[PDB]
Amino acid sequence: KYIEYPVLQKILIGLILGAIVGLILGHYGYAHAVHTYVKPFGDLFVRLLKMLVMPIVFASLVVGAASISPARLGRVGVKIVVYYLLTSAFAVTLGIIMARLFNPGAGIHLAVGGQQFQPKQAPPLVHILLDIVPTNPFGALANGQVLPTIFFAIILGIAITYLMNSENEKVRKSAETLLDAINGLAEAMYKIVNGVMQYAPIGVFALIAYVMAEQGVHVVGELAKVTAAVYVGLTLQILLVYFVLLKIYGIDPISFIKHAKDAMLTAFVTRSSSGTLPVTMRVAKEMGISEGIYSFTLPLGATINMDGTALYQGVCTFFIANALGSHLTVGQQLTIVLTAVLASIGTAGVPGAGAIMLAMVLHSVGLPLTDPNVAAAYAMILGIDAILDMGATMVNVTGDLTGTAIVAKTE
Amino acid sequence: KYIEYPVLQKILIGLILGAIVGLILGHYGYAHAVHTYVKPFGDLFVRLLKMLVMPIVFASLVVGAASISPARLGRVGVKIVVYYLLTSAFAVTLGIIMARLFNPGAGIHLAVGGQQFQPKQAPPLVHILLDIVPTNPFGALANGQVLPTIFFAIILGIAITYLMNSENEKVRKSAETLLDAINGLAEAMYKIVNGVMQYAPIGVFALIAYVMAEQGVHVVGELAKVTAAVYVGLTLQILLVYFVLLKIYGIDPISFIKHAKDAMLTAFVTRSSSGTLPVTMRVAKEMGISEGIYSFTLPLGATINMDGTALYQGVCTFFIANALGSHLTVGQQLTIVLTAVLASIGTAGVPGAGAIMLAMVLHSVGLPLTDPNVAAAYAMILGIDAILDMGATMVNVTGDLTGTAIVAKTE
Ligand SMILES: N[C@@H](CC(=O)O)C(=O)O
Ligand SMILES: N[C@@H](CC(=O)O)C(=O)O
Ligand code: NA
Ligand code: NA
Ligand code: NA
Ligand code: NA
Repeated sequence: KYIEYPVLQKILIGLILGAIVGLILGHYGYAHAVHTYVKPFGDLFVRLLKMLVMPIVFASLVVGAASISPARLGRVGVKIVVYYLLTSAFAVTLGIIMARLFNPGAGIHLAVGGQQFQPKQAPPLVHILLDIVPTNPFGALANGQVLPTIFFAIILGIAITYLMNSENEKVRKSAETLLDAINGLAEAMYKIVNGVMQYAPIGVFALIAYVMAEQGVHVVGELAKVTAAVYVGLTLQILLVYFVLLKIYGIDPISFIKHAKDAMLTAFVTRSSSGTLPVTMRVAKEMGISEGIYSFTLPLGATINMDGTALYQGVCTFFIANALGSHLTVGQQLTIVLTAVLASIGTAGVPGAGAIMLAMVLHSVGLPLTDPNVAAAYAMILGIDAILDMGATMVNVTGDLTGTAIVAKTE
Repeated sequence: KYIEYPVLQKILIGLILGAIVGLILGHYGYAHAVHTYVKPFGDLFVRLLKMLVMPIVFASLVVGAASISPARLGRVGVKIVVYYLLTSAFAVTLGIIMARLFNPGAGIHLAVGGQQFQPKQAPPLVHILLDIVPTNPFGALANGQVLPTIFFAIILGIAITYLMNSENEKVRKSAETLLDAINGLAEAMYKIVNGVMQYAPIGVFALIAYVMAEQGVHVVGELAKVTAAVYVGLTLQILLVYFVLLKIYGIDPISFIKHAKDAMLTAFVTRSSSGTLPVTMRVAKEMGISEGIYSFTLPLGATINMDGTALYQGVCTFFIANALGSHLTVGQQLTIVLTAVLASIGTAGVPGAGAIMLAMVLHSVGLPLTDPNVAAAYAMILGIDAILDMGATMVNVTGDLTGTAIVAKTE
C-alpha cells in the first residue's frame, strides 16, 4: 500500500522519526507503554532476519568454497585475520585517545582501594579451538552454531569440488545435483532477505522507538560524556581508518557507503551482528564481491571483528577508573588495548553482550567488580548501554565489509 | 596482665587507636589483610555478647514481670510504645532536615524516568502479630526468637505471681524454687556480661579496625556529604531530643551519659542492637532502673525503636533522589517520614539490614530499584554503609535507654 516508496527513504524515515517518537514518549515516562505496544514490531524484523542466517550462511559457504581454491581460502583467511586484529587493535587506542581528549567519569569523585585480585584469568583457547570442529553438523545447524557450521561448509565445498574432477562420471552428476540445490537454497534466501527489508522501515522505526525511549533519558552529564567520546570515536574509525584503508586499496570510499546502508542500518538499529548477517551478506553479493570470500569473511567477522565494542570497551574502562580517580597510565593503558581486543573477539554477536564483556577488561587492570563504587559506576554505564550498542554494532559490521572488499580486491 | 587498667579507658583507647590502624591500613589497600587477621577478634566479641542475649532476656523478663503488676506492665508498655513512635517519627524529619541543610546527591547529575510501579506494598501485620505468640517457647528460645520469648516471659511472670497468692502453700513453694532459680540465671548472666567487656577493649579495637579499613576510603565527595549530614544529624538527635527529654523528665542528661558508655560503645562498634542488649540491659540495671521495666523496654526497643536507622533512611532516600534530580517535595517529604519509620521498626537488630530496608522506603516514593541510576546511587551508599550503621546503632540504643529511664521515672 506504499505502494513502494524506496527503502533507504522509508528506512531512514522511520529511524529519524521513531527516534523522536521514542525520545518524546521516553522522557515523558512512557517507555513501558513503548515496550508494550511498539517493541514487538521491531522484534518481528529481527525475528525474520535471524530466520535466514542459518541456511544462507551454510548454503552460501558450500558453494563459495566449491567455487574457490583451497589455496585461496587459506590466503584470504590469513589475510582477513591479520587485518581483523589490526582493526580491532586500532579501535581500542582510538577509544583511549577519546576518553583522554574528552574526560568521562572524571568529575564524578568516588575513589576506592582494593585489588587485583589475585586475579585468575586464562581464556580456555584449546577448548574454543577444538570447538569450531562440530560433531554433528546437522546438530550445529539445528541450534545456532555458525562457527562450527562455517568449518563444515568449508570442508564440504572443498570435497564436492574434488568430486567433480573424478574419473567415474556418475558421481560428478551427484556432485552437481547437490551443489546446484544447495545454491538453490542460498540464492532463495537472498531473495527472502529482500522480503524482510520491506518490513525494515517498520522494524527500524519500532527499534529506536524502544531503544531511545528506555535509555535516552540516561544520556546526561558525565554519562553523556561517555556517549560523545564513544560516538565521535566510532565515526572517527569510519573516517580515519576505513575510508583511508579503502582509498589506499583503491576501492571507492563513498561508493562503498553507496553500497548501503542496508547492513549499516540493520546493524545500527538491531545491535545484532548475527541478526544483521543476511543483510550484511546481501550487500556483499550486491556489491560484487566473490562468494568464496564474502560467505566466509562475513560470518567470521560477525563475531571475531567488533571494532565498535572494543572501542567502547576502551572508553568505558576509562570512565569507571576516572570515577574512582584511579589513574591507569603506562602499563594498563597498554593492557586495556590487548584485553579489550580480547574482550571483543570475544564478545558475542547479540545485544550488549559487549557491555557484559566490559567486565573482563576492568578486571584486567586494577579495579575488581565487587567494590560498590566500581559497580556503582558500571551500573551507570549499564543505563547508557543500548545507546552505545547501536553505533558499536554498525561499525562492528562496516569493518567486516571493508575487511571483505579490501581483501577480495587482492584476490 | 593489664593487670586491670580501667575499661572505659582501654575501651575508648582501642577505638581511637584501631580507627587509625584501620584507616591507615585501609587507604594503604590492606582491608583484606585486616579482615583476615584482625576481624576474628572483633567477632569473638560479638560472639560472646550474643551468647548471653537469649537467657538474660528470658530470665530477667520472667522475674521483672513477676515483680511488677500486670497493671503496670500494661501502662509502661503503651507508654514506651507511643514514646518510641514519637522518637522514631522525629528522627526522620531531623534527617530530611539535614539532607535539606547539607545537600547530598545534588551535584551528582544522572536523572531517570520510569515509575511507580505499580506499586504493591502492605506489611502483613496480621501475621507479624500472630507471630509474637510462639507455639514452642522452648523452640523460640532454642532459635533466636526474642520477640516471641518476650511474650512468653511476660505471661510466665504474671502466672508465677498468681501462684504465690494461692491457697495451697505447697505450690507457693514450687513457684518460689522456679522464680528463684530463674533469677539465678538472670543474675548470673549479668555477671558474665562483665566478663566479656573486659575483652571489649580488644573487641572494640578489632571491630572499627575493619569497618574503617573496609569502608573509610569510600567517605569522599558526594558520599562524604551523606555521612556528615547523617552524623551531625544523629548527634543532633542526641542533644535536641534526648538531653531535652531527660532534662524535662527530671533525669540528669550528663549523668545519663555518665551511666555509660558501655552500651553506647558496644552499640557503635558492633552495629548490632541485638548483640548489644546484655550490655544495654546491665546498663539499665547498673543505672538503677527496675527490672519489671527495663527487662521489657530494652528487648522491645532493641528491635522496634531505631531512631538512627530511620534517620539515615531519610537522608539516604534524599541522596538517591538528589543524584537523579527527581525533587520529592510536600507529599513525599511526608511519605518518607511514615515509611522510614515503618522501615526502621522495621529493620532488624543486626548490621546494615537497615541499608537493605532503605529499599522499601525508596519504593514508596517514585524511583524504582530496577533503573541503573537508582541502583547506581544506592550502590555508592552501600559502600559508605557500615560507616553510617555505626552512629546509627549507637542512637538506636541510646533512645532505648532514654525511653526506659524516662518511663520508669514515671512508674
Ligand atoms: N550487540 C553488539 C555487541 C556489543 O558491542 O555489545 C554487536 O552485535 O556487535
Ligand atoms: N545495625 C543496626 C540496624 C541498621 O540501622 O542498619 C542495628 O543493630 O540497630
Ligand atoms: Na562484527
Ligand atoms: Na565478538
Ligand atoms: Na534499638
Ligand atoms: Na527494627
